[PDB]
Amino acid sequence: CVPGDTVTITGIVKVSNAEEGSRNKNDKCMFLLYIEANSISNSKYAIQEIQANLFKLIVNSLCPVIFGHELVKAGLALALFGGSQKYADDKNRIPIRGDPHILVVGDPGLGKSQMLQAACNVAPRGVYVCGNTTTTSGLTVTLSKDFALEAGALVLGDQGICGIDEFDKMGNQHQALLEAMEQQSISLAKAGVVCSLPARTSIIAAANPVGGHYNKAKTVSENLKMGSALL
Amino acid sequence: PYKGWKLYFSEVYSDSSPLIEKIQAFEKFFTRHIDLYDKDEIERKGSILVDFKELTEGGEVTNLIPDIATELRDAPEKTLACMGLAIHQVLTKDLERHAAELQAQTMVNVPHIHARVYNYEPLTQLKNVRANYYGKYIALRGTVVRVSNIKPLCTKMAFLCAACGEIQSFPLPDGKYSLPTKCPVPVCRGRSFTALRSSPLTVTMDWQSIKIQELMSDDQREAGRIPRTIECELVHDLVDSCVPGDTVTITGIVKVSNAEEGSRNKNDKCMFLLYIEANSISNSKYAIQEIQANLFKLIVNSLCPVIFGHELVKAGLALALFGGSQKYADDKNRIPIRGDPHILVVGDPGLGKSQMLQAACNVAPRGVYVCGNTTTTSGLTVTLSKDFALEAGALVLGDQGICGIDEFDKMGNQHQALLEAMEQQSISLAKAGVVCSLPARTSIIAAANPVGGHYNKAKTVSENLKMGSALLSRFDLVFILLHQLLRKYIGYARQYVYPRLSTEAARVLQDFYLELRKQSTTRQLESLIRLTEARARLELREEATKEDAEDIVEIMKYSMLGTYS
Amino acid sequence: MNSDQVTLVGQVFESYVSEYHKNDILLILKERDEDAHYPVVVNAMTLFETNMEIGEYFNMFPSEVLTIFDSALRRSALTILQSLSQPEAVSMKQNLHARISGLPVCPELVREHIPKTKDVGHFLSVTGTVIRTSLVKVLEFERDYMCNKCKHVFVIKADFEQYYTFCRPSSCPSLESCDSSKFTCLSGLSSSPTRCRDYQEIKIQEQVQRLSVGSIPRSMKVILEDDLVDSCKSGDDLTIYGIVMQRWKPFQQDVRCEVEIVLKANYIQVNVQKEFEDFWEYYKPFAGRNVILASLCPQVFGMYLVKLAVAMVLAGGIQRTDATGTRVRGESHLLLVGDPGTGKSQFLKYAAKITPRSVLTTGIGSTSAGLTVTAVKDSGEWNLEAGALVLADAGLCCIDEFNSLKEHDRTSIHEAMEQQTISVAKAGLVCKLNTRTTILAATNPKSVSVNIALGSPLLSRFDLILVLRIISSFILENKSMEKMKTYFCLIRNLSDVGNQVLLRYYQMQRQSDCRNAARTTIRLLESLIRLAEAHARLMFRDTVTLEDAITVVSVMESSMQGGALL
Ligand SMILES: [Zn+2]
Ligand SMILES: [Zn+2]
Repeated sequence: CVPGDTVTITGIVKVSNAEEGSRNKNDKCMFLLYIEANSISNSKYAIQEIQANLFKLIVNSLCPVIFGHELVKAGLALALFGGSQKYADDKNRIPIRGDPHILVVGDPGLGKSQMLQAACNVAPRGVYVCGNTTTTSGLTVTLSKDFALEAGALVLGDQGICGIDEFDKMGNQHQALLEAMEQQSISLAKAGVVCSLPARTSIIAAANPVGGHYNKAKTVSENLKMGSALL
Repeated sequence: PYKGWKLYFSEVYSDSSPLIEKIQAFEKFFTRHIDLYDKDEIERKGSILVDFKELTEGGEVTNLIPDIATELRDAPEKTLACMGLAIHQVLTKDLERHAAELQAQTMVNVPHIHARVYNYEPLTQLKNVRANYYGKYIALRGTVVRVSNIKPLCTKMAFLCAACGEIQSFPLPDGKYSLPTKCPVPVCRGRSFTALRSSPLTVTMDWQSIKIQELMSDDQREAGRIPRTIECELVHDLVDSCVPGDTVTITGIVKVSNAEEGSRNKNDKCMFLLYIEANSISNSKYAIQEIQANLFKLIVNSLCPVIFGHELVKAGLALALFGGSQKYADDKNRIPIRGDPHILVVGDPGLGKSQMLQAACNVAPRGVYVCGNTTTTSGLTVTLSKDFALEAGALVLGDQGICGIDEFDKMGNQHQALLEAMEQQSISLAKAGVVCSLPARTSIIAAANPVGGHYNKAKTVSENLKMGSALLSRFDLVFILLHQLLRKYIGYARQYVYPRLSTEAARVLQDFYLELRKQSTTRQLESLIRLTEARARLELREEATKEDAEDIVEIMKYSMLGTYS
Repeated sequence: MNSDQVTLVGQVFESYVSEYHKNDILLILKERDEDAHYPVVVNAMTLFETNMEIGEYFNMFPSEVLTIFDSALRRSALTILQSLSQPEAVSMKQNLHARISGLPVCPELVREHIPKTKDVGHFLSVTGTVIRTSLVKVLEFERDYMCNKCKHVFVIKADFEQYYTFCRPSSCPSLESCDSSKFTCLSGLSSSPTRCRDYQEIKIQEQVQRLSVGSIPRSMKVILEDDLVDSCKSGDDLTIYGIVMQRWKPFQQDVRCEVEIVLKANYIQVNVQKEFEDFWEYYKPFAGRNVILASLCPQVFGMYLVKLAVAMVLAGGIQRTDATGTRVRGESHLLLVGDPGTGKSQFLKYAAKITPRSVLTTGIGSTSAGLTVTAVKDSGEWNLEAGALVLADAGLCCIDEFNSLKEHDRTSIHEAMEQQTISVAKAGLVCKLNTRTTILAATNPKSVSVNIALGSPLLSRFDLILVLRIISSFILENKSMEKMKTYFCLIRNLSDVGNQVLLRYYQMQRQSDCRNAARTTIRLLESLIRLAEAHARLMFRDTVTLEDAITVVSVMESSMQGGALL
């Protein structure tokens, strides 16, 4: 199994004795448990009433506390369901991407963060991230050597939706998200370890304009605190 | 016959031991002076405060203790134990008599009573404390700098002897759980004891570690001498009796410290180490008359005898040294606002702005000087240290004094808490889940450099100075530039005279304020009162008149003349 | 306890559980898991009212009394199981713990501070806030041994005071006096029993919001065992009953000792009067508003509307719940767009010092790291730190220099003013945090729609927007807080005619439609509620009448005439 799979594990419950830590303050626990795995299995009516104004009903029910933004909620529902992962397993034809991405360019006080929250709440696998306390390991895969690769927000959101609020405040800790939106993968190159990790996720994001209220003569690529590499 | 003998002495009770004599001496002293103390408070707090002058009174109550001074100084741990056992015996006898009277119309359990002697003399300064003071009882007086947290401390542990059944209260050295080597009875030496931690003989009390710095003369004794510091251990009722910054008198025994701290480098680690076991702590919180009888200009020109000019800057410095009235209605909880004015020095380099801040911290009884390049947030704010303790910073060290900040235009976020201190007289702490508010009743005098160097141009103060309006509106005096006798006089005025504002001084301020309004911040008027009250404290007058107000107005006129250009 | 004390305790408790406390034991027996620890919550006051000696023996020896209580609980569970027509429908539970709750309210048993060394060995309750939680854990607590001469299997316990460490005995506790000192351990040889008790260490701290707690609150470690784990999280308000004990480690060759006062928990609970009644009778209203407004901030000239608006801010509010289950706020929001030095800062600071459970800041002096959340980290461990908008939960948050903040500090304030919550998503800390608070802001400016440095969504976020000889003598004569604090405390615990007054005023502002008109969401409606409350609150009423709604129109219209239009 790889990080992110849903597995069923049958086994015995035994006492763990290492013991980890430390510290602080304080996740150290002398007292400790673990499971000795004996077997592991890795997989990888109300609905019919809903199918029979379905689009607008699901759209308006995504965030019941956000007024307006009918088109924003319309794209959110489309990103939740997603397109076709058209991977020809018998031909090794890459599926390109079936997970669409959403950008929310808006002034403060519009509820852009709330839309990202509802994006991660209604999704079965949602990951919400703020754009101030940002780390490269917070989104990319994390290398830990004594080596192990720990799934980040771009990997934790696999087969789901990841929300990025205030990404205009993120530096190089955000540029690997561009590689994830296009390759559905994360590049790792640290301490002599080179690998490529899966990241089949849908990225919904929101940012603030350059000079505040931008109801002026400028366009989106000029008013938004973002370059064309991500637009 | 002596209930509580094992609460003070680890020895076996014997009527032939020399302890009985001193014990009965102090018992007579306490029975003759039983009405002078509050028995209820002694029983509740578990201690008793005895004046050293009562022991050395000389007569009949102190007939059996003629050498109390020498025996207390050379053998404190024995004399204090005898005194505590004696007061415990007096209290238990009185309470047994009361219980017998109640029963007629008898197990009285009096807890350990700490015999605490205060007002001890002669007073010993910290610089003369060497190693030979170990085991001696001395008194010191100094300012508290660090106050640690309250922690449990097991002083004694009960041990039951499996041979004869005797229970002893073996004291621990530094809290180290050690086992007794022999039974205290001179009969059996079983050398095998069982610990009884729930027994009342197992003494466990609150413990606190404070740090005391000697009262150093900022100019006389500062000829290459550093202020010496020492650690004191408060226990039981002495815990939480002083905050960092108070001047306390602590009497106690000198004992060897064994932790040992560090490390490193390079290198304040010391295996060899001292400390003081505190027995009692007391917390407070002619040439002058010739000076009072050209007083303003004399003190003003004598502040910095090496700075030419800056007559108005030295005028505001004297006003800040004396300070206004800390008008705190303790019976109404009416906040005093602020009685400590603040000074801003806007000037070019080469004017001597740093020297004015130095003289500000030198002539003041509690001065703290700080440079504006090597700056830390903990250097001015309170410092949190967890294993938690709060360490006083420059804004807290300057409490009841003056803090000088040079080149504050070079300070970043390590300086913004000074704005909260100038207005609230307090420091905000919020780190590692610890939220508190610490006192900071200080006077801030500061100096900075202009934006584009020499600024004799068409711009004003808020434009030429490397500073925003968030701090310019907080200063009582802004000056635009382009020893021991006055120290005693300032200290005496801050303690003796508390000024007031009269009606004549207000009428002068009313006319100037109304004429200033017809030309068309509120803290400007607050400065007029705070400096006028400071002038009354300078003249040693309880009430400021119109002459003091006009002088303060003219000083404010010079401040407003350099501004608004 | 001697035999008489134990006998009386057991008999009293057995009678009490044979008479009452039947359905709890029935539900415990009806559970499926037989190896689970099941609690039995019992009111200590009503139990001590049935017998006199039980309370004395509980306050004298709490641990043994709790053990006897557990034994009698097992006996009563077996008795109730045997009384059923189909005993096979349920299952007997042997891990029963009597959890004491509801101690007699007294300062010697109900504590608001951390217990000291005097309280060691006593059973008492401590009320605090959880600042730290550890993971849930598993490990051994008893160890079985066997004798080399009689083959008798006995058990030794782990010393809780020594962090659950075992010491090898040297005496055979068999029924026959064995002189054998050679014993063998059977703990690690096999796993015949599953003798292991749950364990968790939480950290509580004194609540500085309380009146008895001073400036620096103290912390304490609480040990939860068995079913007491997973019963709380970081930030909860707990009232932990239990025994104050001492855990220690001694000196060694290179190791220093360490003694610690901890609380072994037994139950967890998640959380002048005649004068005030006379002041309320005189208020029952315009003269009372003048007294409260003058007593709120006497250090200021005029500004009757600001003193009144602040009164409603400290007054409101009360939460509601609509048909969609959405929480509808109560706490107010007042904006003071006054020139610098007019005294608006003197208001908020004295109002924050006069009010219990209150916070404040000065805008840019505290960014979003000091307003909402901060993921405090250390190694692979982290926790949640509360900001100004969080520490004011069920309290007041004041922010001077409100427009001096960055657009992201305002965005965080936008969420706290619009949801009573603040989203957490820093480092590996993702959560939803409740910040039910009122916000009293004041802005330093540069009509009243251009001088303000706030966006139009943020100006609409405030319920009221106010713009700011006899002065010298007023200070000269100046040259209470406690009662007003106790007022708004009692007062903070307290129609169609109202809704008409506020809909008519809003319709008059909506009809004359130029280019300026926003859409109401809740800040109007629930200002109208907390204002309507406040006018009745401050005067101690349970119904909003015409006078309350009329005074609201006077303040709200004056706020839209001279202040920023909503
Ligand atoms: Zn013996
Ligand atoms: Zn045996």
